[PDB]
Amino acid sequence: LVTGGATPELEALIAEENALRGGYSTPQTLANRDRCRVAQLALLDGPFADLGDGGCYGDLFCKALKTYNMLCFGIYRLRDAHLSTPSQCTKRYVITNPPYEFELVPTDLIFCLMQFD
Amino acid sequence: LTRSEAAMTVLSGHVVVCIFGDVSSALIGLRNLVMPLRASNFHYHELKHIVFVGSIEYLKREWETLHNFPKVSILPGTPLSRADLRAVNINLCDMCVILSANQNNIDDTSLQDKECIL
Repeated sequence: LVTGGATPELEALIAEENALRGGYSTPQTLANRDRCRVAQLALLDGPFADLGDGGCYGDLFCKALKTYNMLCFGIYRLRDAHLSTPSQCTKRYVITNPPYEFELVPTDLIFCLMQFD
Repeated sequence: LTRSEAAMTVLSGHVVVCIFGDVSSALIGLRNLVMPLRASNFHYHELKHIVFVGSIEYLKREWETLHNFPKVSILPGTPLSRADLRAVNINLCDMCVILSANQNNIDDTSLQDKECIL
């Protein structure tokens, strides 16, 4: 998840020469790119904006998974979003695997796994 | 011999001496190894080529004693690097001698042959 899909064959190729060697593109080589990446998506301007205003997190998860094959596993939420008074602190904290009934706010980020396009 | 020209040169039935040495490392007497290999009772066609794989900074300290021998080559590199070993035709050599040229290492005794074992 964290290194970028390091593979034993790539390990051996590095170990042989202690460097990365360039390679001409081939269909099997170009098919190695099709793997997920970690990203953060905003709920302000997007297809999921309708779910931003008080919608359930589970609905967002299911919709993203069905439509874009996008796996959402966490919420990056403003620290003072729960407070009634407005604040200038832009610090956000992490919520891991929110339940189905969790309520979203428009000022949230979603941890997602994006399929290559 | 750089990697490319060492690969271009063909080495068969030779001797590869892999040494782990630095500028401040103790001087093992490499003449005591090459000299018995050039003993004048071997015909000149029977002499074995000797290629030293190691730091050139270390081998500069001993070339003043090794420069008077017929066929000696040096490949600046590391004995633990497979690129140099493949460039020097390690699979075609008559002998590979892995020397602990950094014998002056003072540590736990068992961790004194770590480089040779690796």
